[PDB]
Amino acid sequence: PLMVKVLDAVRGSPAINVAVHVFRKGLTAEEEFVEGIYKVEIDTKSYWKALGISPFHEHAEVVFTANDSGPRRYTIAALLSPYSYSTTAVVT
Amino acid sequence: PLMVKVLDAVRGSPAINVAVHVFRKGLTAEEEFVEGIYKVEIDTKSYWKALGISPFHEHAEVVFTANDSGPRRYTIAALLSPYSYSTTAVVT
Amino acid sequence: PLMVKVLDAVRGSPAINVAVHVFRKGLTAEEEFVEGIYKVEIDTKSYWKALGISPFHEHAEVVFTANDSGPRRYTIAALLSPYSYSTTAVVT
Amino acid sequence: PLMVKVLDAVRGSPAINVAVHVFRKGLTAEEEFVEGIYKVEIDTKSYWKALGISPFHEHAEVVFTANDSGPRRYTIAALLSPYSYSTTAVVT
Amino acid sequence: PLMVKVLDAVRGSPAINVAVHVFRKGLTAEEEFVEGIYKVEIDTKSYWKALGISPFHEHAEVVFTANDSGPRRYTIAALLSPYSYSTTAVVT
Repeated sequence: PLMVKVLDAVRGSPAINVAVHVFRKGLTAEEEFVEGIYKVEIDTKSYWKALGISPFHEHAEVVFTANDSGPRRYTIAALLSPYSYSTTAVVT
Repeated sequence: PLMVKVLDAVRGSPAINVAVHVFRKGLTAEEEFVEGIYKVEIDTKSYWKALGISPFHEHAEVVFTANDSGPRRYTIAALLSPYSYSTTAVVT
Repeated sequence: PLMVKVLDAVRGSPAINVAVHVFRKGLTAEEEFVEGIYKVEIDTKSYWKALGISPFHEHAEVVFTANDSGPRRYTIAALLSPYSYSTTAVVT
Repeated sequence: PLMVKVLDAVRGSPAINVAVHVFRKGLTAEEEFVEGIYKVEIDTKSYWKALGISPFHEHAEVVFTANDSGPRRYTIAALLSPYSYSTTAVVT
Repeated sequence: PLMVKVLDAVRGSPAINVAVHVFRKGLTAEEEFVEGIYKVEIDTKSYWKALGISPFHEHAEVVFTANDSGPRRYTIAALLSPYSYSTTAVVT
């Protein structure tokens, strides 16, 4: 007998993030996984990935240049952070 | 007997994010997975992915230039953060 | 006997996001998955993907230029964050 | 016997988002999946995808230029965030 | 015996979004899927997709230019966020 109890009795206004998982039992291959339940990606860059089988096989001339240079601003308050009876403010 | 209880009794106005999962039992291949239940992607860039089988096989001349340079502004409050009896404000 | 209970008894005005999943048992191939139950994509860019079998096979001359440079502004409050008895405001 | 109960008894005006799933048992191929139950896509750009079998096979001259540079403004309050007994305002 | 109960007893004016799914058992091919139950697409752009079998096979000269640069403004309140006993306002 497998028995799981999470947050059986709750009272008084909480702020919660819950994730419960119960289990009982070519270039890239993956099998029966769980990925990115709570994931935050910001300013993620990928350039070349899995081009293919035998690319640029013979006599290839490649010039690769990656320029990542710009005025960018990211302002975040309370990222993945639950709060209660509090105050959050962003002033510019 | 498999028995799961989540948040059996609740009272008093909570703010919740719930995710419950129960289980019982070529270039890219994937099998019977679970992905991105709570996912936030911001400013995500991908340039070249899985072009194909045998690209640019012979005598290929490629000039690759990636410029990512611009005035961009992102302002976020309470990202994936539930709140209760609180105050959230963004002032510019 | 498989038995799942989520939020059996609730009272007092909560704000909830619920996701319950129960289970019992060429370039890209995928099988019997679950994807993007709660997904937020903002400013997502993809340029070249899965062009095909044998592209640019012989004597290909390619000039690739990617310019991503512009005045853009994103303002968001309470992204994927349920709230109760609170205050949310965006002032510009 | 498979038995699932979600939100058995509810009282007092909640604000909820519910998603319940129960299960019992060439370039791109997909099989018996579930995708994008709650998905929000904003400013999503795709340029080249699945052009076909053997494109630009011989003696192809391609000039590719992507300019994404313009004054754009996105203002959102309470994205995928249910609220109750609260206040939401966007003032410009 | 498969038995599913969602929101058995409800009282007191809630605001809900419900999605219940129960199951028991060439370039692109798809099979017996479920897609986009609650999907919001804003400012989505696609340029070239599935052109066909063997396009631009021989001696093709292509100039591709994509300009996305204009004054555009999007203002949204309560996107996919049910509310109750609250106040929502957009003032410009």
